[PDB]
Amino acid sequence: LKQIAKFVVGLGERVSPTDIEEGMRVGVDRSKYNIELPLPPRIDPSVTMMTVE
Amino acid sequence: EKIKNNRQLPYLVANVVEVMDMNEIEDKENSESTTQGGNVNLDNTAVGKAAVVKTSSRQTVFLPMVGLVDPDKLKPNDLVGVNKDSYLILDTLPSEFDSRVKAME
Repeated sequence: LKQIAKFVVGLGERVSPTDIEEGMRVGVDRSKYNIELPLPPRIDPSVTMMTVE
Repeated sequence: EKIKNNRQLPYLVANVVEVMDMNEIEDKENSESTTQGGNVNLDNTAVGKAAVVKTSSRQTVFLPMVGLVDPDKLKPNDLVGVNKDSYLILDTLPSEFDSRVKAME
């Protein structure tokens, strides 16, 4: 987690092991952490995202 | 059958600060590795094969471990799972390293 606390999570039902990549940003459920949806990696574009013409 | 009710995900991550390795049985005058004059030391003597784990909430708990996870596994600085609800070492997780490092392979 972004606040810093690691959890070992299971496998969602809208996802397969093939869609989950490593380093990939993922939504976890805030009710019980579990990967739900893979979400475009990198939170870093914001000064490389506003220089696309 | 009860082992399979506990094993459910998700669960907290920890590393092992120090394995104490007190002696669970060595006398009934104690119940620790330490031996000292006088019987009845009440529940001060009740520390055996024991894990002080430090969680990824950045706190430290003592507990008397689960012997599922042996203390022949545990060394200082191993990744361990710990059940979140009551801090018990649920399992050992294979040691892994930063996601950026993993990409280099």
